[PDB]
Amino acid sequence: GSSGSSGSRSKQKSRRRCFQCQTKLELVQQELGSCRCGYVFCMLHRLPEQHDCTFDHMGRGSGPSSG
Ligand SMILES: [Zn+2]
Ligand SMILES: [Zn+2]
Repeated sequence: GSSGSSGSRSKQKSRRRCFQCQTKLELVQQELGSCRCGYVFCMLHRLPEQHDCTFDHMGRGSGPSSG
């Protein structure tokens, strides 16, 4: 038993592999899968909605939503 919340507690240890399924990402994937938030996923979890991405693609300004 090794307890003690110290150091850092992350999940993205090796971008090389997805951050959700930890699958192997080819040279191309690693680039494609990559995201803006700061995490790399596979061709299945590459999309933002897939990993409830925190980033906001809808930027470059703001406006009224309610209609
Ligand atoms: Zn994945
Ligand atoms: Zn993201």
